[PDB]
Amino acid sequence: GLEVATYINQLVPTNPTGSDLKSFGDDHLRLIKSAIKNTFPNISQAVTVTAAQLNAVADTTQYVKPGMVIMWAGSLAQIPAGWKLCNGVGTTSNGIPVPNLIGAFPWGIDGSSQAVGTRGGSANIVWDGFTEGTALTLAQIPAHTHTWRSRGATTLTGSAGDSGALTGGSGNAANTNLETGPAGQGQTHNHAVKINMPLGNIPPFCSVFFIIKN
Amino acid sequence: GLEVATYINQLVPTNPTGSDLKSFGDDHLRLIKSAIKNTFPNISQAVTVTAAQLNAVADTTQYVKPGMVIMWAGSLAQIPAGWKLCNGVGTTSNGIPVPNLIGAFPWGIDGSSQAVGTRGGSANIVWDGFTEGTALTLAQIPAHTHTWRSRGATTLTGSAGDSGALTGGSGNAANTNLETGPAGQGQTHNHAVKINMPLGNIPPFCSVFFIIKN
Amino acid sequence: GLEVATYINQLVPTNPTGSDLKSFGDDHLRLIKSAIKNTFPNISQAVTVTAAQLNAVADTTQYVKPGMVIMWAGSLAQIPAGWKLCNGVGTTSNGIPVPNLIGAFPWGIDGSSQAVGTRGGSANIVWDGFTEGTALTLAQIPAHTHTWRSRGATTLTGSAGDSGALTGGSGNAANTNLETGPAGQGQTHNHAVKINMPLGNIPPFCSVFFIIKN
Repeated sequence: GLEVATYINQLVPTNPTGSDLKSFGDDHLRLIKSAIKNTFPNISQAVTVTAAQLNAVADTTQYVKPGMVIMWAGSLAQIPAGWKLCNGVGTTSNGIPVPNLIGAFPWGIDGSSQAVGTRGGSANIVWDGFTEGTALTLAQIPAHTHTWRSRGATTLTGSAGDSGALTGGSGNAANTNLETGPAGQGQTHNHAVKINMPLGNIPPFCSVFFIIKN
Repeated sequence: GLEVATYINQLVPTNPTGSDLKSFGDDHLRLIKSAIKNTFPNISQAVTVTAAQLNAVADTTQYVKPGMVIMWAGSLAQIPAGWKLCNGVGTTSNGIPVPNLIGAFPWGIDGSSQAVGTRGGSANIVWDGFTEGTALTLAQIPAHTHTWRSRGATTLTGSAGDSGALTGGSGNAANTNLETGPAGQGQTHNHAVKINMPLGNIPPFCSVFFIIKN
Repeated sequence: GLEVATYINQLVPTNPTGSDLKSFGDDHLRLIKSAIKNTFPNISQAVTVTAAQLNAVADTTQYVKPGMVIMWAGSLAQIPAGWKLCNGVGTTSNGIPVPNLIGAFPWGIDGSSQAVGTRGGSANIVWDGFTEGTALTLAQIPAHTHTWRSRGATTLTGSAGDSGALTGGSGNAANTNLETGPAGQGQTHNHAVKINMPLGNIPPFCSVFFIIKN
């Protein structure tokens, strides 16, 4: 007979039976047209895709799920919709907090060594140098000599009966041109280093934005 | 005449010619309905997209290809389907080996300097401290002297006819209160360093997961 | 009446009124078929997706825009179409300049500290070693002594009345076996370091390509 259908899913593929009257046939035609106009109200051009391509839409693994992060080479004004700069401020659509990547690096973690989004390391933390002593040899000292000057007006008691003793009374120190044998030459005394070096050395980098999909 | 079609592609646009019998017209109607019901069996609501949007599905360059890798800001449990953690184990669908990114950084390469996925650099390789000696000056030595002591009971052979010589035999060393000239005062001696420092320094980073699309 | 329609959007859902002639009805049928054949020229199999999935195509937040950059684990030959190596050469389709990531690291910037694509830091900048001096103690000297050698034929003017002075003129240097008191033994003198160390120590990394979506 005749049925009420708004969308194509409600069409009855056997309704206009052979015994039905022709006076309703016109209505049937109208009905069919109506159905199409209620299912594709905006289609006006040719749809050239095939059935396989249309069925491929159902796959969702292709589509980018919320929560991924990317680095952005464009300006901040042209940031794509649904992506927020990874400033560490705010949460995503599902509530995951935005990580902070400003002036940092992506350090691959297993989720157990560090908490996700943890910021660590620095280019300049603390600095201190420290050597250690050198076992000096006799030649470590320079080619130095000790001048021999007898204190005051020294009168050495060397005669027949008294042993030779440089008995020097206080007074004008008689600087004789007497010298003692030089010792040492000023050789090389070497040390090791136990420097404190948390000063980080930044390798070559590039400056790019960081945006996480909302 | 009349045709039999399973899908809309087999509909004949000129079949019900003006010379055909009217008793077949009903059949035609049924046929049309059947065709639609076999081509869109799951469509029940309005489809508001336009032809251009539907034709855009054929474009695949925007679709993300297998083997792409990304940083994931969520937990390991909430990893999106089609992605595997960057543990360096296994291969992709097309056979690309999985690189290991745990505890590493993304080092941009041109494919000629290093092989893709190669792990280089380390936070601790080796260390050695090594200064060198200083060309010491005469004042490098501290304020030190050498006391004048005579070995044994040293007696000078100083008389009228014998040259004064402190000819001292073995005996009790009588140390007289004589002191030689001081040499030096202990000035500053500087060294340079030839340190061996491959011990890597960790710059600022952030802790995130890494997953590659299967 | 009868209308001229090429696509489904031009169909009049109320055209075949009840007062129209039967002789035109056949034409109506043809028209409908033609419309469908002109709207889906390539559909030849069942389309099992639902209305909601087709409607979801209109969303573009699901679509990765031109401009962002990704890192790639595959070979250079198998780079996906529409992606060009981030060699710093050229611009995108919308005009975003290509950053250079060869031998670089991703440095997150807020758009004010640095411009996009800025490169800094190096693996080998400069190196200088520099210790400092230490105030040497009196014990810093090694176990060294100075011999008491008398210049020339040294004779003391020691008589009964004349002060004993080792008045030694030039001549044969008479070396008496007299040794002055040794001082020091060469103990530990310690310093610090003020090394100039910008040579980059690259932390552990991995080698991955960098490609920008054109």
